Amino acid sequence: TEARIVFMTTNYIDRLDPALIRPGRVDLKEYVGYCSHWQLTQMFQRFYPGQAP
Amino acid sequence: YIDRGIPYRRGYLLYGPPGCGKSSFITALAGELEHSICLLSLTDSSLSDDRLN
Amino acid sequence: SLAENFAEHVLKATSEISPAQVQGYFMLYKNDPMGAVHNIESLRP
Ligand SMILES: Nc1ncnc2c1ncn2[C@@H]1O[C@H](COP(=O)(O)OP(=O)(O)OP(=O)(O)O)[C@@H](O)[C@H]1O
Ligand SMILES: [Mg+2]
Repeated sequence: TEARIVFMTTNYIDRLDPALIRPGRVDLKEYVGYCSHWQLTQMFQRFYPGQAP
Repeated sequence: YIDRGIPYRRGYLLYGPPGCGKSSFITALAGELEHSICLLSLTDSSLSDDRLN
Repeated sequence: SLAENFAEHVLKATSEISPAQVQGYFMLYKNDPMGAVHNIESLRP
């Protein structure tokens, strides 16, 4: 059916059969990895508002 | 077909790597010929030989 | 000629490209033929 959005998540992307994730069954794959410098800075700013950068 | 005793049946097979356009072409052909599509799943639980026939 | 150039660039970039990936790539660049013609290299595996 048209007008549908499907979100899929997994921890081991290597385990997904390539036919399950192709451009037309999954239109955008994004990698959510560990923290970076900017991510840690933003988390610190959000958790403790008011402190100097 | 009738004059030669050949059964009036025909079948088609489309094979290829995923994402190349099998199902889309089948839908387009069904639309072009003004036919309907009878989706049948062989690997079902209630499907038997007599029921399939 | 833009279509011919895009086809040649894509075929030079990758060897086996499925129509679904081409459709997705076109989805990325909506109403921007120049961007699609320019950003061929993103299709290389
Ligand atoms: N020749 C083509 N022209 C236009 N779109 C195409 C073509 N081939 C594939 N597509 C696109 O690819 C996507 C899925 O295609 P399709 O379902 O036909 O592929 P498939 O791998 O044969 O399918 P299935 O998994 O059902 O067997 C759709 O977005 C469809 O528009
Ligand atoms: Mg198909």
